[PDB]
Order: sequence, then structure tokens, then C-alpha cells
Amino acid sequence: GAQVSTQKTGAHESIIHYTNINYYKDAASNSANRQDFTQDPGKFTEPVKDIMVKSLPALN
Amino acid sequence: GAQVSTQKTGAHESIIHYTNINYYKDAASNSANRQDFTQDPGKFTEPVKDIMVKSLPALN
Amino acid sequence: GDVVEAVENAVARVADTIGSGPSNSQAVPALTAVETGHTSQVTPSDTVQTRHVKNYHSRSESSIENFLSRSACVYMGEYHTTNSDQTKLFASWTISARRMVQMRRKLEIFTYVRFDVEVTFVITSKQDQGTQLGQDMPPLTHQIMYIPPGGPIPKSVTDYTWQTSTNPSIFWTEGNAPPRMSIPFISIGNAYSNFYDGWSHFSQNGVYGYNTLNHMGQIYVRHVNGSSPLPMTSTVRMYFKPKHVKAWVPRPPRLCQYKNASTVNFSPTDITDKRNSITYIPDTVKPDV
Amino acid sequence: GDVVEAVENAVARVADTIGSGPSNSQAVPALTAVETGHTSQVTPSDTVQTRHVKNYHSRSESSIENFLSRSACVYMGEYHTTNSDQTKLFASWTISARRMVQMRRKLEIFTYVRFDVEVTFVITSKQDQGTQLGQDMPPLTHQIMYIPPGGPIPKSVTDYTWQTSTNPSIFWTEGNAPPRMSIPFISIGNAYSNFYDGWSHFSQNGVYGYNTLNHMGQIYVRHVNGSSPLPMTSTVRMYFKPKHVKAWVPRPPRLCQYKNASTVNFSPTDITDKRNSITYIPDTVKPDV
Amino acid sequence: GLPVINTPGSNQFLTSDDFQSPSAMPQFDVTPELNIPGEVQNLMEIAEVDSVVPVNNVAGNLETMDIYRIPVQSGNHQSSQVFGFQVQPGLDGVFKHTLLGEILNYYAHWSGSIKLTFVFCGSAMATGKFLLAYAPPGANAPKSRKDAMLGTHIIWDVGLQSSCVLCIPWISQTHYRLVQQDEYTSAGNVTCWYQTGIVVPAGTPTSCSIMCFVSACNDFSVRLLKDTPFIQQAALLQ
Amino acid sequence: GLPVINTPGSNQFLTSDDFQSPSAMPQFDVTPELNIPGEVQNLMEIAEVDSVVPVNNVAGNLETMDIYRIPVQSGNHQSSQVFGFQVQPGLDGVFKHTLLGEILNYYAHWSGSIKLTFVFCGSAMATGKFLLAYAPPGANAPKSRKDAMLGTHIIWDVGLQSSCVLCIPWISQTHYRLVQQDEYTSAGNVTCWYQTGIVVPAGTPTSCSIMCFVSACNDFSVRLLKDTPFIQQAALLQ
Amino acid sequence: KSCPNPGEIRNGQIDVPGGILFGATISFSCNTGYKLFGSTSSFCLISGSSVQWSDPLPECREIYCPAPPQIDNGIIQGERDHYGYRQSVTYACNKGFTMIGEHSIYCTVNNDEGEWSGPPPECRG
Amino acid sequence: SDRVRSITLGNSTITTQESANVVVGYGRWPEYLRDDEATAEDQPTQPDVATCRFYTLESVTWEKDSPGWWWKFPDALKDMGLFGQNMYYHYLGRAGYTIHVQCNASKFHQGCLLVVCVPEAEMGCSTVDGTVNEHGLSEGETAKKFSATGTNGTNTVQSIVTNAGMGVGVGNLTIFPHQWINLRTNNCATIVMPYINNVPMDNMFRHHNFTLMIIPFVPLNYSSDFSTYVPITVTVAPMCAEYNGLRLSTAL
Repeated sequence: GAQVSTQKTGAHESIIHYTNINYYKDAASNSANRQDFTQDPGKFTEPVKDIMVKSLPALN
Repeated sequence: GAQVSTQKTGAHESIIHYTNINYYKDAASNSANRQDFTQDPGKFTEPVKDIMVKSLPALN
Repeated sequence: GDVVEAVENAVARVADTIGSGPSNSQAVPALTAVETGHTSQVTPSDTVQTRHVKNYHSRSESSIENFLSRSACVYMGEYHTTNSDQTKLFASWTISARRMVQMRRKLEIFTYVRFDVEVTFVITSKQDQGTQLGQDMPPLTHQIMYIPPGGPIPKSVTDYTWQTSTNPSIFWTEGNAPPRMSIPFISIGNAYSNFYDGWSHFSQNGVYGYNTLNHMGQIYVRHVNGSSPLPMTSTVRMYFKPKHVKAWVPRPPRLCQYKNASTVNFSPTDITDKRNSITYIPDTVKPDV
Repeated sequence: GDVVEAVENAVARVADTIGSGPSNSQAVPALTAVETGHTSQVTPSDTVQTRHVKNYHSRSESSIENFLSRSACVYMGEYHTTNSDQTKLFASWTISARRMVQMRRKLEIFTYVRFDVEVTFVITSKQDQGTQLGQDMPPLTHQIMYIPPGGPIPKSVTDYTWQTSTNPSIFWTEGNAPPRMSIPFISIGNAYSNFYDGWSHFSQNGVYGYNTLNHMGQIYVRHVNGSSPLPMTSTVRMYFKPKHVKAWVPRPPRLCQYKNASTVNFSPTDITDKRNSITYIPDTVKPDV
Repeated sequence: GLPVINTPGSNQFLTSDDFQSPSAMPQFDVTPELNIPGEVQNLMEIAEVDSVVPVNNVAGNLETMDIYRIPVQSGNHQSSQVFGFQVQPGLDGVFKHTLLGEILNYYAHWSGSIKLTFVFCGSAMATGKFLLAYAPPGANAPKSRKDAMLGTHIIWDVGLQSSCVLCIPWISQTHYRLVQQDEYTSAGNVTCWYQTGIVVPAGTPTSCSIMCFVSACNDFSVRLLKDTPFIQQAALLQ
Repeated sequence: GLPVINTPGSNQFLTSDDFQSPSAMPQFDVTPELNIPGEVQNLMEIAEVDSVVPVNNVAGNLETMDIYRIPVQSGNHQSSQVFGFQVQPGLDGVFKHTLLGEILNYYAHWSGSIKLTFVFCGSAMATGKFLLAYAPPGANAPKSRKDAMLGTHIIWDVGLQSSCVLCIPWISQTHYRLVQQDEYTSAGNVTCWYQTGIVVPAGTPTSCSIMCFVSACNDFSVRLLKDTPFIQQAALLQ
Repeated sequence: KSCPNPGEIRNGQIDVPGGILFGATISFSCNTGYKLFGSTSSFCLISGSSVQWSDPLPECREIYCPAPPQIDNGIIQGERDHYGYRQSVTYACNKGFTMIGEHSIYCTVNNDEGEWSGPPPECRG
Repeated sequence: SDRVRSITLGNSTITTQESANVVVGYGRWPEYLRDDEATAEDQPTQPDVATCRFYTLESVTWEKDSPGWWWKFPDALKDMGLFGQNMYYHYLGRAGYTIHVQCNASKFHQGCLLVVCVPEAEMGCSTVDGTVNEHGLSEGETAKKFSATGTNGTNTVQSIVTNAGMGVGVGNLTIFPHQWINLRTNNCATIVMPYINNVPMDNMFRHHNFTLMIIPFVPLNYSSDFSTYVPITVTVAPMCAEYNGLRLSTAL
């Protein structure tokens, strides 16, 4: 009971995917999640209550 | 999730194909594209604007 | 998604440059108030006329998983095949990632981290220097044993303790591929803690910092052939590759060099390198001065 | 199609010979004007009477992929197990395909090329010559380490730098299959450039040519057992097999021998070999003169 | 027995490999995850945060809060340039130990626009206009306001909005530059000038400080992981 | 453990193998492809392009532009043959360093028709007809125009069309010939003769040059890759 | 300020490592097979109101080999005058003799002087 | 006839009554940089007519023994009106070109010139273990001369025509875009070159995108033909010039 997902694209602008099967009983044995790419800068660059529209003054 | 394509024909004028599965996450790891055979001599042998019909003079 | 799975699509594309023309208004994007504690969200198109650019650049290699997930040496030690010291016949340490800096500074960029770990060991042996050097020693087989806190500790290379009826052990013979195994997230807490501004005792004393939170046991490694006519010595190197990672509350990267393993101690160090004057910009572009 | 995929049909058949008979007209295919810069498209059937031939010949082996995709030695160096020089204890070079000619002339047929590379290393060791030759050295294990431009450089076989927390390294033991790995298209530009009629400095000076464009880092290789009672020496050979290729603006094949690695320099050399006269054609077919 | 051939690479240990491996603790019940605030996911989230630039990294300020203060003052000083520095985010002292800089040093390639925020810290009664200019490579640093205004620039008017943002758009022959920058991947300089001096009423200090913050814009990325030059050791028990 | 048997070949390193291999740079983001003009796809595209043949490769011309000039002249020289050469595209000096020749030298087998284009470079007032002949193997080179015209040939009339194409059709017992040609894979010769001398009016040069270009036709192919004899070295730093 | 553009030497080369402003020196050389007559360098100097080169461009001149050697019992094929660089002379033996050695020799340049290449052949009866 | 031909770019027009054809790059006409191929983010300047027009370089004389000539390219037009000014003021530039080589003689003259555009023509040094000069490489307009013999001298290009300063067989220069000027049939050559490089844009002082070589293969000749003077003239016109990274002008 296998999974097929896409490969990271290389040297050019269907054969661009790979297949994987897990052979172990523990999730710890699995390979790394190198393909997950989320992001949320907000937690850090903009943790202000009161939304700053910035195109407007920011004070006044 | 595999691919089947034909083999290069050998010593004689269904069992003439092979199967392949990619085991790596990067396209760089794949084998060579020894089966792609395109061609465009034109870029080099005939880079003239004004189509030369050659069966006709070529000048005149 | 589920941060335990070895597959998961989506390209991490950066932002396109929106095409921008001339402007005369009350919009004043380039004027903000840094006091609020907010970082300005201005892009080139807010301050100069820009063309449109379809940007394909991705941030794949700066994802926390790809940044930490590379085996790093976190420890190395030696032990002899033969010696009068008994002690020198096996190696042992206390698990931690605080003894080799590269790995340590990488982890310390985050206050808390959670992950499984792929441990890989590189073991090598050399024949000790001496007057007589001829012998024919068969292949060396080693035993690596993990002792969770509270387990009986070996007192000699031949202690009953190496029976490992329950501790997990690895037997490996030289010449083969380096030994390797995965260890799950083993903490008593919800995330491994890299810093702890606290004490072990309730009376605000005892031991301060990281150490009070550690306690992940130790590793013992010995030869199993146990002998060699002439002295030999082996070195065991252990590598950690965290995988299936999660990190919280980032902090500045360690600036001062580390002084020891149990503390965060440091000596005052420079903010950065000096330069001649606040206006100094070297002249490149000259018929070579 | 997609030039990254390891499969793709279609036979590369040459042209059939069209059957041709007698002609008396104004058609004059055999008369063209070479001044236009166009190469005539005449086939046998335009100038002699030809039979029809169903031609099955294919151009498969002259496809750019099949022409370049064969491992080629691009470098070889030595390093000793033991010596007083420290330096001679490890090998190091700067990545390029300019030090061995065969490979170099093949690539230089194209101005620009883009591709992934399959690197294979062949490592061998020999025992150095001497008066006493008896010893029993265990199997040698080597470490190959790649240092991208800007990384710290090893200064001895025991430098902290070999920790490779981040540089990619390969550990391999003699007797096993040669080590191998794929490297992606690594250029800063859109295609590797084989020639560069330009400078490094904006003032039209500095370094001229290929070199200013290089900078792909270097390789360091050392033994890991680190010792041997008697001196031994190893040779490391590196092979490149480009794969998933693309090439642009073909140029004539290098005619003069190469003089060095950093330049295109050459000495004047003959256009071809001489023969007796412009009409000389040797007489074969004689009762042997 | 199923027929098999071992390929080059068999039995090697590649630092950056990515394979499954047996667990030494079968069925271990990991402790439940807890939702901690502040989860980080990509180092770029950190590089996108402003951090204070040590612009005044002159000998003698290396360990004092001054390295962070750009001196500016009342009176006629137009000819006098306020400051200037090269745009080498991962290499020049001005940037390397910055939040953006420390991160760039774990990589070999970078690309993207950069934000430089300048904040005025004089009294509220102080006044003034500055010219903030960025010059792409190819010439030497502007030596006068005349030369500097021919490049990319904003004219900043000190007012209730204490801060002004000079954004350095990505202008380069290549898609990427070396973090360990060379002349080939030069990025130019930014210099600052009085556009119209600092005027002040009586009873207020005649000189103040301007601070400078740096952060990455949203078109910024980095590639090719490597170790940092910044940390080291002579022995274990580290 | 799944049962397996290693077959002969296991662990060898074959130069021309073709297997998958682990990448040493997991997830590297390659720089975007750019559409450069002039993409080459098969070395035959190069061999199909005309290049100048050094027909006059006589001692003393080896490093001068003459090697490329075939001398022809006014007056009675009919008995005098203009030139001749063997048809060994990858081997004889006349062809080996040609665009077609250099390519053939990276292979051991060839097959196909060849185009020889001849261009007249005398004055426009010059006139003349030549006989271009190709003789398949089996006899010695024609020694007179009589003998040469019994084989494949074109009679070229100098006129406004400065060039004439002699196409050498593929005539062989075998489908392929060795690039390193032997008598068994002989291909014959081409010789050239005055069909009716070069006539010229007064005030014009009485002698001129004819140049010769070679290129492969569309039925041409090559097989069996090998190294070129043409390049070598005595040591590294190559 | 600056000296005028150096120009070009026929069958020669001008090296300009340090610009053409006052104080600059430029260097001249001839191509292989040519010998330099005149100065090999020039300095950019100020003289009154003119900035000018100290030395003019030299001449690079070619070269004829001497008459070829005669060989006993053989003949020089088509003997003539003015054998320049790279030209060759060929020999044949007379009736009754057989040749041993190279049938042709070439005019080369050694130390700026024209000299015949390898040794001429011998004819033996 | 198709010998007749006219070309107009900007405020300039060229005509011929004896053309061959027109060769186009590797079949590619010049185009401006597309958004999905760009990296430099600032708005480009596209001077258009002020810049994309015919500039004529100083002529050369074809002598009975001329070995040949060459010119490096973006450099060479560096002092040509606004095309040159835009070069000095910008870090990055990109352009295509229409090259028109002119050489007329008479029905009683004879000779044949190869006219080629060699992309990335890196040249070798005369002094085998030395390095070239920018001077040995190009002299702007004017033109470097090939040589009939091996050259010496430090910094100069090993210019014996026979190896085209690149270490190859001159007679193989035909894989590059080119035309021939055979005096008996033709009096000019026209080649349109598209921008060719491994990056979308580049600096125009630091990198010679391509070299134009005019090499006579059959030498000039004639009789009492009171015309011994046969000049060759090169006229070129930048096409689709666009510039990025504006700042102060570069130091001459």
C-alpha cells in the first residue's frame, strides 16, 4: 500500500515523481518531511493587535 | 507507480520492452535520456530569411 | 498537515514583483512607526517604478526540516582493546547535543524543539604505535549499549550488565556500513527545551539551566573480541540527524563562543567587525590603485 | 519533451533514397550560391538516377545525450597514509573539467551546456616501497568532502573541518564498489559556460576567460584510519558522466593541443596532414608494386 | 533468492541522505503534542523580522551601544555625508551579525529585495529632510549628494511618522548572489545625505541619533546549505 | 529478509552504465532554464553543415590559407587534371579535420551520401566548364578525362550560380564503412578535369581559385562511440 | 594627460599593461617568424605642451633560407630562389641510386635567421 | 530581382543592388527580454530609435595580402551616439544586431571574404604561458588584424589566421552564422544576430558577446584595372536594446 508524490524539479523548465513504501512499524523510522513548505511570518513580523494597513500613517 | 517503454531493437528484424521505477526524490538522480531522438539541422544548415527552394537558381 | 509523514506536495514560491508606475497621492507606505513593534511590509513596487517579474524562486532549503535534517557529529571518544586501566577499555558519555558547537548553535536558534532522531555511528580503529608491530587480529566487533536513566552501569568490559536483556544494544563488525537507528521523541515534556531560566530545587537553588532538564541516560561502547596481542585503539563518533521536526520561539543565533557544556556562559564579545569610518566604502572600479 | 526523464520513444530514422529517373528541364538543384551562407540540400536523387532504398539506419548514438553520457576521468591525485609533510596526508583540487583533455574537448564542442552529473570515484592504494615490508594494516576507509565556495578549508588530516556537519561527505572502505552520486545543475547562471570572451573586472582587466565564471568549490579527500606503520599511498580518480543534457551554439572541435587549464592558449598548428600533390591518389589494385 | 546488483554508493554514509531506519524503541508512546505559541517553519520567517544594524561599527564602538547610533546634527553640514555602506548582507561587518546576516551565513546563495528602515530619535521639536540613496554596482560610491540622487532614492521628511523605509530592489545580472560576495556578484551601496539640514528650536539638543533596521522582503530566498564561519571550538566538553 | 543472488557484474564500474544514484544535494532548486538560440541535439546537425576542405594540403601550405585553394587557369591545360582525392571522410588528410571529419573521428562506423560543393572565385568575366567525377572502388584512379567520365559525374558550367554540388551517393557492399577505412571498406575517389578550358577577356586575371566544401546528406549516420586520435596530453593541469 | 593611441605593428603585438597616461610604458614584440627592428618599448612623456611617446613603433620583418644543399647523386626538384618560412625543397636520386632519409626539408627560423630543417637525404648506388 | 534590398532602422536606411540573402542568427530574430526570463527587477529603458539604428565603423583596406580583421562587439560601439551613452550609464544591457558588411569591386576583380559572427570568441595568447590584454583583444572601432604568421609578444592575441586566434581550423568557422562575399557575385553580407549568452542580460564593457571576423579565403586580384583601392566597410545596428541598473557613468 504505497504512495506516489512528485519530485523536486531539477535541470529543465510524468517521470517527475517517485514512489515510496514504509517498511517499519513506528513513525519514527520514516524518512524526513523535506517536502512540506508552509509559512507564517506574521507571528513575528507584525504581532500587533489593531491591523496596520501601512499605506496610511501608522499613528496620527 | 511505474513506467513501461520499449527497448532499442537488437539482433533480429512484446518482450521488447522494459519497466522502470524511480526511487529518488530528485530528478538529478534519474538515469540518462538515451531514448530522446529529435533533430533540427535548419538552425545551422539554412539560417537564411527568404526561403531557398534550390531546384531554382538561388540568385538571378 | 501531519509532521510525521515522509511525503507532502506544494511549491514554496516567493512573491512576484508587481508592475508599478508613477504616483502622486496621500499614500505614504514608505513612512511607518517602528515603535509599534511591527516590521514594515513594503516591497520594491511601493517606492520605485518596477517592471513585472514572474518569480519562480522557492524557499525549500530554508524550511526547518531541511535546515536541521543533516547528520552532525555530536560526540567522539576512544577506548582500547587492551590496557592496564580497565577504564580505558570502554567509552561512555551522557547523551546531549551540547558538546560540539556546530549542531548546538543550529538547535539553539529555537527555544523548544520536538523531533525524532536518526543516530548513525562511525567507528574506526588504529593499531597503536610500538616496537613490535606484527600480529594477525581478526575483525573487531563492537557493542554500543544505551542505558536509560536508572539502569545498572557497566564497571568493566566484562560486567554482567552487557547482557542487555532489556537495554537496547547494537553489535557491529568493522568493514561494514556504519550502524544506524531511529529514536522517537523521547522527552518527559511536550518538547525538548534548549534553554531553561530555572532551577532544579524549589528553593531557587541547586543546578541552574539546561542541565536540570536533561537526563536522557548514557551510552557505553566496548570491543567484544576483547584482546589483541598488541595494543590497539578505537574511536567512536556519533551523529544526530533530527527528522520530523517542530520548533518554537526563535531567538538570536549565539554570538559569543561557548565556554562549556553545562552553561550558557560567555565572555564579552564584539557586536561585529570594525571598519574605518561610518562612510567608508572601498573603491573597486579603478584602473587598479 | 521534458529533458529530465529516464524514458521517451521514437526511432531516429535517416532518409529513404527516393527512386529517380532521367530529366531534361530548367531544374538546376546541383547549382546553388554558397555566398548566401546556406548549405545545399541536394541528395543523390537530384544528380544521378537512383533506385529506391528503404533505409532503417538511425542516429541514436549521435544524440547529444549519448555522446556525452559516459563517465570520463577528469582528475587524479595522491595522498599518503603517513608522512612528515602533513600536506601530503590529503588531496585537494578545484572542481573543473579542464584538466583532462578527452572530456574537455568533448564539452568544448558546445559553447553552453546544462546538465546533471553522475560522479563516480575510483580509489586505490599501494604499499610504498621500502626495506621492511611486513605489516598487517586493516582495511583503509577514506573520506571525500566537498567544500562549496566559502566554506572553511581543512588544514591537516585532523582539522575540525572534517566534521562535515553540513558539507556533503562520502565515507567509503576499500574492496567495495566505487562510490557514486548525482549532482544537480549547479550553476549561478542558466547554463554552464564553456567559453567567456570577457573579464572579471568592469574595467576590462583582471582575469580573462573561463576562470572568472568557474567557482564551484573544491574537493578534499583523506584517509580516516589515519596511520599505517609503514608508508602507503593512495590515488583518487574522479569521473564525470553528464546526464539530462542540453547544449547550445556548437563550435569547431579544438584543433591545436591544449597548453594549460586556465586558458584557451595554443601554439600555431597545421590545418591537416600533407600529401604529395593535389592529385595524389595512391594506387591500390595492382599485382602488388 | 531474488537476483540483485549493488550499485556504487552501497554502504556509504552520506550526511544528507534520507532513508528509513529501524527504531530502537518499538512502539514507544511519545508524549502528546502541546500547542506552544510562536511556531517557526522556515528560517526566512526570522530573516523577515527587523533587527538593528550596527552601522557605526567603528573602532572603539565594537562593545558599546554606539555602534547602533548614526550621529546627525543641527547647523550646516550638507557637504558632509551622513553614512554609507556596501550592500553585502552576509559579508560586510555592518550586516553579517544581523538577524538577516546570521541566517544568510548558513547558506551560500541569496536573492531578493531588502528593507532598510530608518528611525529618527531626536526630540519632537526637531526637524529635517534626508536623502537615502542606493546605487547599483558599476561605479564607485557617490561622493556628493549630486551623484547620489542619480540613483534609487527616497527623500525622508522627519515628522510624526518617526520611521522611513528605503527598499533596495533586486537588480542583478544573475538570479542569485554569493553570500560570500565577490565583485562578480556586487550589489552596490547605500549612502545618506542631508537634503535640507536639521533645524531645531531653542532649548532642545542640537544633535541626535538615527537608527537603522534591516529585514528581508517577500521575494527573498536562500540556497545551498553550508556551515557558519562564526562558531568554533578547540576541543570537546564544548 | 527477501532472498537474493548476486549476478556476475555486481560491484563493477562500467563507464557506459546507466543507473539511478542518490543525490548529494537533496531538494536543490536548480536555476530556471533560459531559451538560448542555437540548441544542438544530434552531432549530425553539425556534420550536415558545410565546412571548407583543405584540398591543397601539400607540403608548405599546411599553415597558410592556400591549402584551401584549388588553382585553375586560362589557356590549354586539358591533359592536366585539376585535382583528385580519396573518399575517406574520417581518415585522409583532406577530410579528417573537416567539420564532418572531426565528428566521424569520435565513432568507428559511418554510412551515407556526401555533398561536395565547389565554388568558383574568379572574376565575373571569367568563364568555363569542369567535369567533376566520382569513381566507386575496384579500379585505380582515372588517369584521363576519358576514364573519369565513365563514372558518376556532373559537368559544371561557371555562371551567375557560383557554386556546383557533386553528390557522392552511397554505393557499398556493406551498410557501413570503418571511419578508420581499410581496403575492404574502400569508397573510391573523385577527380576533376577541364571539360572545356577557362576563357577570359583582356584585363582580367588569367588564373583563379576554386574552393571545396563538404557536408553530410540526410541519409548519413554514425555508430560505435570511441575516443579521438586527435587530442592528447603528457600530464595533468592539462 | 594621456598619450595618443599606440596604434598597431604589422606582424607584431603591442602590450599595454598600465594604461596610456603619462609615465606609462608599453611593450612591443613581433609574431613568431618575424624579427624586431627598432625599439621594444615606449614611454609616455610630457614634453613642453605635448604628451607623447618616447619611441616610435618598430618594424617586424620576415626571411629567406639560403640556397638548399646539393646532395651527391641526386637532384633538387624544381630548384628556385627565395625559399621563405615553411616552404620546402624536395629531392630525388638519379638513375642508379636509391634514397634513404627524408625526401623533403623545410625552411625554418632559428634565432631570427632562416635555416633548413632536418638533414637532407642521401643517394646510394 | 532578389539581389535588390533595403533596410530601415531609426533614422537610417541601407540599400544594395547585389545582395545574396540575409542570414538570421540560429534562426532567431532579436526579441526584448520576457517577464518569465528576467531577474533584474527594475524598469528597463528602451531608447528605441535613438539607439537602434545604423552606426558605420571606420573602413579598412583590402590589400592583395590582407590576412583578415576582427572586432569585439558590444565594445566597439561604445562611442557610438546614444547607444554608447546608455552603455556607460547602465550596469546591465542587452541587444541584438543587424550587421551589414559592404565591399564592391568590378566584374574584372576577384576575391572571396568569409564574414562571420562568432559568439563568445575567447582568444589565445601569443606567449603561450602568458595572458592577453584588453588591447590585444579589441581596439573599439578600427579593428584588430589577423596575421599570416605566428605572432609573439606578451598580451597580444596569437593571430595567425589559420587558427582564428581560437585554436581551431579557420575553415571550420562556418558552424557560426555567416555569409561569403565573392566579388564575382556579391557585394555585401547581412547577418542579423540575436542576443546569445548564458544569462538574460550582462554588462557591456566586461563581456564581448561576440566577434565579427572578415577573413579573405581567396585573395584580392586584378590587372591594369586602375582600381587597386578596394575598401571594406562595416555598418551595424543594435536591435531591441534595453538597459537596467542605472547609476553614474563608468570610468573610461
